[PDB]
Amino acid sequence: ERRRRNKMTAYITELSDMVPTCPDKLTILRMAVSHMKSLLTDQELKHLILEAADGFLFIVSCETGRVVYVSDSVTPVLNQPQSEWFGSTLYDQVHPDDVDKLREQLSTSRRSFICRMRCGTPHFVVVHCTGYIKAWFCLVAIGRLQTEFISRHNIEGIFTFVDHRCVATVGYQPQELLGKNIVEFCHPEDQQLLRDSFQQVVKLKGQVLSVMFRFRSKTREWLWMRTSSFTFQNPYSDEIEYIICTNTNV
Amino acid sequence: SKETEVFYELAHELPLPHSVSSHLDKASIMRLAISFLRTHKLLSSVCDNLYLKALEGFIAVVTQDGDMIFLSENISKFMGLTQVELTGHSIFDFTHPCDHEEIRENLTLSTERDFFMRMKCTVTNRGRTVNLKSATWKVLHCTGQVRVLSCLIIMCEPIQHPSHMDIPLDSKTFLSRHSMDMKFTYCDDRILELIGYHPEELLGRSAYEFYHALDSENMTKSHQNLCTKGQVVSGQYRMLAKHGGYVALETQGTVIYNPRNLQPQCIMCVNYVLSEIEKNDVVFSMDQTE
Ligand SMILES: CS(=O)(=O)c1ccc(Oc2cc(F)cc(C#N)c2)c2c1[C@H](O)C(F)(F)C2
Repeated sequence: ERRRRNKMTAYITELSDMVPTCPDKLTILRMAVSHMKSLLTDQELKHLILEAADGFLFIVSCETGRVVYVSDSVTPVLNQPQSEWFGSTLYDQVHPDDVDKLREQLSTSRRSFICRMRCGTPHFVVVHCTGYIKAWFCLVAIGRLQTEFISRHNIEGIFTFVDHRCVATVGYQPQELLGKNIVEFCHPEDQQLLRDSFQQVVKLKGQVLSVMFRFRSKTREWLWMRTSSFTFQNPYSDEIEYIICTNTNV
Repeated sequence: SKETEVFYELAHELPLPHSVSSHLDKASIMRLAISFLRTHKLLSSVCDNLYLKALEGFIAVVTQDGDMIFLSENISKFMGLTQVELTGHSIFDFTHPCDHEEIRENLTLSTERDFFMRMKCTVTNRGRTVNLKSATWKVLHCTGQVRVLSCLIIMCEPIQHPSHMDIPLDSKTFLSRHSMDMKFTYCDDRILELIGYHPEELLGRSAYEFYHALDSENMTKSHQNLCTKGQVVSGQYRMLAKHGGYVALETQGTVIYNPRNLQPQCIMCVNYVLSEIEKNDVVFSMDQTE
């Protein structure tokens, strides 16, 4: 072929552009030889994992949980001295509720699991761990890193989800709103407005309409309140899953 | 004659086994050499059978125009294609075309990258190996940084197919099966002890019933990703537990196709609970009142 030679040449050119001491074919063929004779690296693969997955390696005895080893990458990953970790126990570095899960993964193959570890200079970060069981037993593993309140209703207007902030916004416990119609909390004079909003967001399916109305707090006082809100539809069936609302104390 | 000498020289002075370095044609010796130099070059800017074997994926670095200038050694264990075969070749020649655009966006221009990409796979479930025309598409979870000429340094993890599990499972994960409208057709039975639901209650309920509202949007995108590509890993999200409160889950999911019919039956979810119940004072939903 014609371009066969042309891409072999583009390779050669590419080579000369990357070999800084660097002529003809035999030569660059051999200058490359000497220039790599000067120079994947072992400890560098480590930096690759660190950069890519934000992972660090560690090896812990299976029987006890003893850290027979931790790579220093632990300090960029977890803000931990290598000393703080090495010679320690893996149960020491995980959330207490992850203790059990952890035990199962260390009984007497591949291993893969997720767990909260401690960082610091009491906070936990989630950690994906992979690796395998080698004899010595031990586990060779890598751990990498990864004003208003909101409500959902059925198309009738029944509260079917509120975040705890309703307590701070309107005085009610979530239980005292859940199961009831948002219109039941609406001032008379405004109820038709609220319902117009609810017929409309459903007809104008997808989009956000917003409406204002008074809302009786737990202490009975009428609270002006703006709710922008929109229907949410099922990605497959396009059935209306529910209406999503953000009820902002005006 | 006199060039064949120096080609075998360069080959056996590539970082390769004498074995594999003998066999290379010259275009491959070019490719591999160049990728090795390029790669070393990026490395300066940044700064083993263990790390390699403890990984559940492979490392790869791809230039901004798509050249795959480095692929970790163990890639073959997951894709069947080898480091020697692919090094120096375009990522776009080995990925699903309907992913090419997304890949392009992720090679380009915050530095953190996370997406899913379908790549050619020529190793078979359990051991065996096929030929490049007989190539299946495999979905990979890719996370890394784009970095400065620009590179993308990613780790690519295959998502284990739930029918084929090489890997064991602990008490803190449970399985669930869904209609394509994300309904509950089947659920594991540890779901009770972990969250308190009995499987009966969940069936014919849309999973959207149990998302913390603050999650639902994220979840739909994951779903859409799952349907475009065939597998997915969710971000983390919290499921409304039964007696109030919630739990941190993270699910990987798989549409399973009817093998005779060739249509897709359902979605298999493998569900990783990451926490106990949190904030069980609080009742977020109607379910948590009864
Ligand atoms: C594959 S996925 O995105 O991660 C996913 C996760 C949980 C999913 O439903 C679940 C499964 C579970 F065990 C707890 C919860 C909650 N809350 C939701 C579904 C999916 C799929 O959409 C689906 F459509 F199969 C439904």
